[PDB]
Amino acid sequence: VRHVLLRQGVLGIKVKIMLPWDPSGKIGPKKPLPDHVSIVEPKDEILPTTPISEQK
Amino acid sequence: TEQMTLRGTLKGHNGWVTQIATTPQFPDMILSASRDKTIIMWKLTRDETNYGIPQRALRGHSHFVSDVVISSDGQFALSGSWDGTLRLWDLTTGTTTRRFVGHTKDVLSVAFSSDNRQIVSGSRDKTIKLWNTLGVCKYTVQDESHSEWVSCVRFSPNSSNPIIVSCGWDKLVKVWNLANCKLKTNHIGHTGYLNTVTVSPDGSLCASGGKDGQAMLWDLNEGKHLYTLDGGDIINALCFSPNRYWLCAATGPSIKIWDLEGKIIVDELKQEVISTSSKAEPPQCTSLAWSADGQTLFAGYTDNLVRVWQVTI
Repeated sequence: VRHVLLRQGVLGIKVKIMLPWDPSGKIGPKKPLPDHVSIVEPKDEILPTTPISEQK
Repeated sequence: TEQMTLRGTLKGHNGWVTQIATTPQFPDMILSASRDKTIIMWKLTRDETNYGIPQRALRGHSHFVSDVVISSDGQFALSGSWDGTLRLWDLTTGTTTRRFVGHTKDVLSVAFSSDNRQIVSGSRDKTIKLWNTLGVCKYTVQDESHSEWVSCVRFSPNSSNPIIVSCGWDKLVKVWNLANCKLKTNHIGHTGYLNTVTVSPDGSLCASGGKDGQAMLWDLNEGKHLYTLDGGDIINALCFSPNRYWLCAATGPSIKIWDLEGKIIVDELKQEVISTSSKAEPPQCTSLAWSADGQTLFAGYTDNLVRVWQVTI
């Protein structure tokens, strides 16, 4: 909030800004999402399995 | 002919039976674990009005007790629990000797060696680890380990050599030899995650099962895939017989007792058939263990009961 003068009265300035970091770092604001708290979802899914014995 | 009669049923739990084991030193004891966060030591009367009474109840856990195993003397007892710790009991009044500190997640499987000097653990850490009886870490396995949760580990009876089984949810069975702590082999097989594995009393076999519910047979020392059998929907626990070459497979509505020579199903154990609907009309059977007599076997269910059976000729 900052007041600024002119020759006729005062004018009010206000600025509101939203911080974007969610992946990582600084870390400054925390990693979860704010308003709708999202489910961070990785993916892997493969199989090629068949029976065999492999000696080590 | 060798067939099965329904012996009786025990009562004394508020949580699902997770495991049961029995020492051959005292077959007149029997030990149990459950998700009421206590392991119950029983007093077996052979009267058919009941079939046993709880003698004492060992207490002190903040989450489920997954697996339990007896000592070779029957004077100690050990537990693995989903609070990330283990306890070493003195099965005469209570009074834990030692609690084993160090895991970041659940301890699912646990087993107690023949010489009573080596104790292992399977964890959702994705680490097999070895434990001195003093309660400190002889070794930790973090290289060539499972890439998913460790389902069950076993100590193998052998001529003298050190071999231990390991199986995880990465659909593989790893066999480990101590004093190099290397992969003896990798066995590939089973679609879907592995629940259980168990070793023959002679020790040259590994009967494995899982989500697949198929019973594949492996050779410990030959390293060969013998064969596969259709064991039903899912098999959660397995246990060989001590006095036969049978194999007893725990499926949901029934227990399937299999003769191995030749390969055939002997009978299917059915419990009470009480009218209920529709998703699991009877409770699933989840654990099972033979008595050392080999006449009687026991079962763990999710209705908080242990059903008994007996072989009749």
